[PDB]
Amino acid sequence: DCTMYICGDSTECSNLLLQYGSFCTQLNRALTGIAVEQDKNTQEVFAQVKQIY
Amino acid sequence: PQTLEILDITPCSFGGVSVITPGTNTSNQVAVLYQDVNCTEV
Ligand SMILES: *[C@@H]1O[C@H](CO)[C@@H](O)[C@H](O)[C@H]1NC(C)=O
Ligand SMILES: *[C@@H]1O[C@H](CO)[C@@H](O)[C@H](O)[C@H]1NC(C)=O
Ligand SMILES: *[C@@H]1O[C@H](CO)[C@@H](O)[C@H](O)[C@H]1NC(C)=O
Repeated sequence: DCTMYICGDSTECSNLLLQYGSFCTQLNRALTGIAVEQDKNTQEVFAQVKQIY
Repeated sequence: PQTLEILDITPCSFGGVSVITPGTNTSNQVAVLYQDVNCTEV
């Protein structure tokens, strides 16, 4: 959480961070892209077959 | 400073929150996954 990590529990700081805009969103877009592919990495390795033998 | 005691300051605003939803074109109903918590705050 890039609003929480930068400005802890602070309204005055969080209002200043919102002037920086998409920075907080683009970091999580890359971390989510990792979180999605890490479940995809596990999906590609351990499940190659539809049937559980 | 008045009576002598040691108070830990624990930050508020704790635990992850996720949004489980179908596309807004489908429905506006959402499920909210609260990580790191039991069912209490809501
Ligand atoms: C200050 O307040 C504390 C309680 O918070 C009390 O124990 C202490 O005696 C007070 N000191 C004076 C002299 O006001
Ligand atoms: C919303 O769903 C309808 C019905 O399936 C579809 O015709 C339309 O293209 C969708 N619009 C958007 C913005 O996804
Ligand atoms: C929540 O607490 C109950 C006991 O009150 C426990 O059985 C349950 O597993 C807990 N759930 C979580 C959040 O792990």
